[PDB]
Amino acid sequence: AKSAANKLDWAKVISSLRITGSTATQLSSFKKRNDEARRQLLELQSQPTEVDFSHYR
Amino acid sequence: QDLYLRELKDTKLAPSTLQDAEGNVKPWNPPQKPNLPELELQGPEALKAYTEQNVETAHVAKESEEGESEPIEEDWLVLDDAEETKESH
Amino acid sequence: STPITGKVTAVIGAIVDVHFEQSELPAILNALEIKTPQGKLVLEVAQHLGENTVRTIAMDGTEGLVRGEKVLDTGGPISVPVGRETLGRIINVIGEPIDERGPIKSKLRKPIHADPPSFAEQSTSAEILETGIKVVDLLAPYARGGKIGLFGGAGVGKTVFIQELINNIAKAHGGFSVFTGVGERTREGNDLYREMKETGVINLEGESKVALVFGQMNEPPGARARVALTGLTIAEYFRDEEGQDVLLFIDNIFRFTQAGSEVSALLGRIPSAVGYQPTLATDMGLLQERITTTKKGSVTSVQAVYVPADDLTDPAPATTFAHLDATTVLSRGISELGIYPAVDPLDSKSRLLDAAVVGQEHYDVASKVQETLQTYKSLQDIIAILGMDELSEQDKLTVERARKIQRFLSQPFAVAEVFTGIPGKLVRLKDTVASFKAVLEGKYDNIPEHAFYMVGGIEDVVAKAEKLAAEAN
Amino acid sequence: KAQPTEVSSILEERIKGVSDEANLNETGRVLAVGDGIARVFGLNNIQAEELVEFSSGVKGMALNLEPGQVGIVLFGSDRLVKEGELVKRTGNIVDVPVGPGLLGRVVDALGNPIDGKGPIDAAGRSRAQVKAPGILPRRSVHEPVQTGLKAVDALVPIGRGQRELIIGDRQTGKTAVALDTILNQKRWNNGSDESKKLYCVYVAVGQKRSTVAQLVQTLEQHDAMKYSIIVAATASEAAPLQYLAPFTAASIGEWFRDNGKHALIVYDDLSKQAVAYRQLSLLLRRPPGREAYPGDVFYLHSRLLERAAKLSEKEGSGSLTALPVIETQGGDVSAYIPTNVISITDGQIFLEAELFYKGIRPAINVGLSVSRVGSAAQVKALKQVAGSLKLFLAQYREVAAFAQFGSDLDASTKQTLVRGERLTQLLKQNQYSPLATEEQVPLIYAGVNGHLDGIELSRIGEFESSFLSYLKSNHNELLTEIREKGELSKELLASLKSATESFVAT
Amino acid sequence: WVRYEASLRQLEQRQLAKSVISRVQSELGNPKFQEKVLQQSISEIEQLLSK
Ligand SMILES: Nc1ncnc2c1ncn2[C@@H]1O[C@H](COP(=O)(O)OP(=O)(O)OP(=O)(O)O)[C@@H](O)[C@H]1O
Ligand SMILES: Nc1ncnc2c1ncn2[C@@H]1O[C@H](COP(=O)(O)OP(=O)(O)OP(=O)(O)O)[C@@H](O)[C@H]1O
Ligand SMILES: [Mg+2]
Ligand SMILES: [Mg+2]
Repeated sequence: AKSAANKLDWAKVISSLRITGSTATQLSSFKKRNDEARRQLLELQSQPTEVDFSHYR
Repeated sequence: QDLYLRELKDTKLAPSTLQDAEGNVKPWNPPQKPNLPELELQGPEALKAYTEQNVETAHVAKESEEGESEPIEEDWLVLDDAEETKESH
Repeated sequence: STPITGKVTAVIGAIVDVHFEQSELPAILNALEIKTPQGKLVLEVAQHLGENTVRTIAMDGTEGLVRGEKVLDTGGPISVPVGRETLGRIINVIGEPIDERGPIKSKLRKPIHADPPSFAEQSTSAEILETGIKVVDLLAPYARGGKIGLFGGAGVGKTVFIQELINNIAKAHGGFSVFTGVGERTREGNDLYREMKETGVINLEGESKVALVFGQMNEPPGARARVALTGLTIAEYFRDEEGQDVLLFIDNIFRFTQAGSEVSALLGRIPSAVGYQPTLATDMGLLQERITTTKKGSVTSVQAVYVPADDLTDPAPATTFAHLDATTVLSRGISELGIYPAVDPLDSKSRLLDAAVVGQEHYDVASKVQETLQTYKSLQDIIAILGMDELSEQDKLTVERARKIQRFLSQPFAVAEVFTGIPGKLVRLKDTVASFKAVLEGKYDNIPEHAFYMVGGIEDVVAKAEKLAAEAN
Repeated sequence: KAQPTEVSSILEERIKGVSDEANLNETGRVLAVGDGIARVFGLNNIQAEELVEFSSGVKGMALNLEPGQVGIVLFGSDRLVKEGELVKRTGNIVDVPVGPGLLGRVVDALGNPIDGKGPIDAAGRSRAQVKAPGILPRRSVHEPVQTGLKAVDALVPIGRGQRELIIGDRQTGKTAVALDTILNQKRWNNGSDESKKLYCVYVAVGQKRSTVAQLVQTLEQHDAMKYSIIVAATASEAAPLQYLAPFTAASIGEWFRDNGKHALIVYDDLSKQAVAYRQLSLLLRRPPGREAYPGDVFYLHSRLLERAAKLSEKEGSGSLTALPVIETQGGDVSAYIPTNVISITDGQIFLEAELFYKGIRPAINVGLSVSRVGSAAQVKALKQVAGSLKLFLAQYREVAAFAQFGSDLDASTKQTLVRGERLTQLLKQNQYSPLATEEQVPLIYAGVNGHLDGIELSRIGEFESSFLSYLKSNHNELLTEIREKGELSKELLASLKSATESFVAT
Repeated sequence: WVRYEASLRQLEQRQLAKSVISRVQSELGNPKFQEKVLQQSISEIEQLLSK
């Protein structure tokens, strides 16, 4: 999924050789990498959102 | 032997009312009760912030919308601007 | 109780041996007493020799000491007055007011020798104290809860740097300050006393925010080695009982180890390296560990060290390096180059210079400044013999930028304006980092290098260049 | 809290029981006390190096056993001791508690819990002076210790049981590499495979308590304290305690080593160990040696360091890796203790301020920094499969060997110049950012097939970061395959080359 | 709310330290010092009689 999302992004960079000066498609790809990179970090740092009534309480 | 028993007894007279019981404290002039369990009970939240992060303020996330759902006045302009770029492309 | 009394057997320079009686042996580091015609001579006990004999250290001169004189035991370590009343009163190694402003009316008296505050230690290494001096703010920020280096040889300007700090920090700060002044010239102490009087920091009929301790080189070695602890005791009383931010100041910590070496030879111990005391690291650590941030309170201590014969590898400076976070070497070569302050930017160094604390932009600016200055030192040998024309174009650009930078690190002081003729100036951190980054980018390379000397911000450099091109050229 | 009250009551009752069961008569009498030294008349049958108790409550170790009176050093201050005090004998040689409850705690040289988190659960009690393993009960170093530093991994390998010295100057980064290794071990310290676990044990001899407070705050922030033990000997403590602490920590690590586990010891600033021993020997009127140091400082360091070893399969194939630190004055490695320690260790890691101010953050002098073990104790992925990771040492020697004296002659010289300077800019790393072998391999592999085409020097850092991103995304198969198998197969070499050239074209 | 409890643990021991001052000041004002020598006498008898 994550590798599949940008797999087609390596298709547009090949498509970008004939189309030079793309204002926002790369930015949209940049945006879809900026938020997605924020996704993996968010879930990996995400502890189980709970207070351990057994131990931590 | 007694010299340990009596100091063990001494631990049951001077600090018995200190924490073992709640008979305040005889040697001290300042009281023991209105410091820790009432003034310093809120002490941990007197060190951190109150009514905002101890209550924790479980706040609804601010909702962000799409591009105002107004495509016609921008998609064609983008399409017109796409013509401008592809002439320069 | 009965007064513990004994007989003096040996008086060896500053070392006195006392023979006592049945089970009358005093404690180590405990004040004794000799009724001298001049006054009171206390005999701090250093070691026990057995046979009811103890080896002691005299805090005053041992003139007129006859063997067999009556001695008296105080019963504890040297006791000094402590409290807010000490503010504005100049005291001594023993605690008597030497300001002749009447007797001291202290409420508490505390022992001189204490212990380090265990692991009740906080670590708040995030408070960059705004000093005003351009060089220190960039490459070695001073922490508000740390210990400050100030190294350097004779006549390198360490005391002037201390006066600049006391001018810029003490005035605009909420919290008491203590100046111990170990083994400096009495002239310097007198000037410092006067200046705090006129400035208003201490008022003879006011509040006063400084407790003045003083031990000069006129004191014998024992007093010069104990006065630092006496001032530290005042600092500790103000940090604990009052719960204030104290600002301990000394003039020279090297004199403490020097006096320790003085007393060590006659104390009867095998000499250590280059004739120092064997108990150098231990005693110096005992002295400099009591000075600490101390969870209930906080302290900043601007240390000051004298390097013997401009040797940075001398055992005392080498040992005191490890107990300091922010350091300042004040190399002499910079002094004969005319750049005052004479601090060496390549050896200043501090822990707070990290991107998380000082900021990413500041870290990058400091790193690039270090590179520009270090390229000059690397190419010095080639430049000295052959010349700059034998260098590459990039080498020429780097060396001229380095010259401009190292000339721009200079800053006038409000204390040493008599030695410069230029009024003192202060530069904020945000201003100096921006100016240095602007110079690094190459925005100012047509400006003559002389325009960076005795200036503040980059705007001052621009103005100086304008004048230089106007009338000078 | 009434519970500590009865705990103290039963403490006092066994205190009485222990105290009134001695009836000793050889209990000596203090003749004289010096600066932390006390000669005592008595203890006729005292053992050497044996612990004692003074009537005040201060401990002492029996160094000198000359006839008549005995030389006792003081674990603490001579504050409370006088002449004519009865000196209690322990009956045993100085000992330190050992066990698995040490993890997550901070103790002193003796081993008392000093962090203030309660008592210590000790599985045993070992000597401070134990004999190093013999010639046979050991095995050569083969398993590599992953430092997380590319310059310390691909260039100067270290492994289980070796002795790598961080030689260098003051505030050059000596503690940085050690703490980075401690943080890097978290990757495998969180698993289940005990053969890959590396518990960390660290000594702090002479460093001020504020520094160790910042350090322990550091390990707990990155969640490394759970597998680390800190023994502290600040300059405030007496010289005997500082002199003893590294030996106690060596025993602590040897517990894991003999129990089949793997552990890492950092002998931080072993020089102040030497100066504390100097103070000890001089205060004992022992004849000094060269430059006032005691003669047997070489033996002191040898006995301490050689205890670290890689055991053989017969005893359990445990390991103990020594990581000592020595600070030199003005880069003078010809100094006595620096020479002894460079001759005692299994290699060294030189750090100098000049490269530090040149921009190189690790400041590793690859010219002098050498390891006595090369191919052994190195992950194979950073080895012959990568090819040049057998011989970057020669390449970095030659690039330094033609800087201006070996001025560029032809295109080969220019190519080597660009390659070397790009690599030196590539080896840079930042503190508190340990890395892993599976992403070491791609970066340096790119250093052989396309590195001069890097996007100018100031932007090769985000080049390496973006290369790591382009290999962690859409190319996780390469990273995995090279991280479990640990080497690069022929098809794996082809895939890695293809990926490197694909991002080169990018 | 944990280190406050931990600080509650540490502070509680601290007034127990000054409690010992109250305890020890109670220890010095007794005729037990006369009675305590008999405690050694019976104890030292039990000590060497064991041997
Ligand atoms: N900022 C400055 N501007 C001008 N002159 C300065 C400055 N700082 C120091 N000096 C000069 O340096 C010289 C020595 O000054 P100072 O008394 O501070 O020396 P020092 O290093 O503290 O001395 P010592 O080793 O005797 O304690 C004086 O001639 C003084 O004018
Ligand atoms: N990779 C790095 N990136 C950034 N800063 C670093 C790096 N390595 C070291 N430093 C900095 O270098 C300085 C010294 O590093 P470190 O804490 O390892 O000290 P050290 O060399 O062990 O010296 P000491 O003997 O004085 O403790 C510190 O200011 C630290 O932040
Ligand atoms: Mg001076
Ligand atoms: Mg370090």
